[PDB]
Amino acid sequence: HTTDTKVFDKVAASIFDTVAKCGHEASPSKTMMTPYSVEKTQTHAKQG
Amino acid sequence: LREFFILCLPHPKKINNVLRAPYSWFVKMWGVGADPIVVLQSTAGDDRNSKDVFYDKFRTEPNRYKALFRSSFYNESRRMNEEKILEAVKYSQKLG
Amino acid sequence: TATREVDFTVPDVQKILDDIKALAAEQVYKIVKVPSISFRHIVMQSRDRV
Amino acid sequence: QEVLTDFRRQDTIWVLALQLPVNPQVVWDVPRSSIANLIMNIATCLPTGE
Amino acid sequence: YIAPNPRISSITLTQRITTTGPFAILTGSTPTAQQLNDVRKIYLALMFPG
Repeated sequence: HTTDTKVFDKVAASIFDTVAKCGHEASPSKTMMTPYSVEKTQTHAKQG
Repeated sequence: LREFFILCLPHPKKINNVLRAPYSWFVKMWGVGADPIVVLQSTAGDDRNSKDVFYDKFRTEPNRYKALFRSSFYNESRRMNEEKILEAVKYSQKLG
Repeated sequence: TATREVDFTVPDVQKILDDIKALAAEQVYKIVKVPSISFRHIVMQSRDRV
Repeated sequence: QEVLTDFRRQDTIWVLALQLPVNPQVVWDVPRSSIANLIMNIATCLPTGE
Repeated sequence: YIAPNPRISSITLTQRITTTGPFAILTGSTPTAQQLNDVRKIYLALMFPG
């Protein structure tokens, strides 16, 4: 919804702290949150 | 290829395994963030998991997220992916 | 030939509703303890008049 | 209505910045604005179904 | 020369459902190097009537 960098990192840190509270470990260098790029089970797609 | 074959030479099965994650991430963040963005238009059902997609022409739109990428997330992700290369190439400097 | 021209024929409506929502968070007033000073006095080296 | 519910509701000054019974004549007075009250009616209330 | 606004012949409603113009073929067309000199023969005739 909101395009603001100061409030997006509050969202992204809350994701990685929730997955760390769930016992598991996520990696920031592999987890992607990006609009125009979708990958799903070794199937890559970019900009349609 | 020639710069990558030299790098993955002195230990192929460990260096190629660790270079895989920065290579796949680099393509998957290539086009996003540029100010004019060209897409391929398509429309389907109102579900996001609709498979009945038909396609249209190309068009170039302005990017609504052109300022979001100067955040603390995307600057840390590209800096960590550089270190995974830099830990890998410095391992090959010592071996060969 | 269908790339050189920048599209502006579809206005984004998801952006235009997501800025009205941020416009509701504007705060016009201001809760303050004392009011601002509205009369100040200058001393013209006199013990009787300012 | 949880904000009007806590036990400090007896001594609380409520400051409201926008009245809710919106007089809808000020929306339909915009000149030749009938399309803009249809793209806005779609993007605010239309459900997504299968 | 100024082409008209591209939103005159097409209104988009919900996601990609668009109103189509009747002359959508003649609008989306490019003048060649010969038919552009004939446009400068029409506007030369309008600014000098008789």
